[PDB]
Amino acid sequence: LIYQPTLTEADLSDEQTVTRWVNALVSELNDKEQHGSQWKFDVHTNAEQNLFEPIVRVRTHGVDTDY
Amino acid sequence: RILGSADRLMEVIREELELVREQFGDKRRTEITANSADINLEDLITQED
Repeated sequence: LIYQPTLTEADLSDEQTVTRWVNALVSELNDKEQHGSQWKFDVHTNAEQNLFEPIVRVRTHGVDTDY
Repeated sequence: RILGSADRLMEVIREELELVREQFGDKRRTEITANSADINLEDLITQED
């Protein structure tokens, strides 16, 4: 997250900047992997403020987890 | 092939565990019972005249 572009609160409702941001982050993570992990992404839509919270999924040692 | 799937990993782990069990198994020494009762000291003395 240090080298990726900063994501601001005002960008949490576009639903398009978030998708590209998370896709770039996941691609960068998958590019440099050296321990056998796999990375995927998902976008969550909230019905309260029409926000779009990013979701990151990873499979390590055969175990799936969502962050 | 091993790195591609998790079922293969679980099979390897299971085989290792089974080999360990078959190589270092033994028996049980301690016995387990169920709450042995007490003695009132009167049932140990025969009742007579």
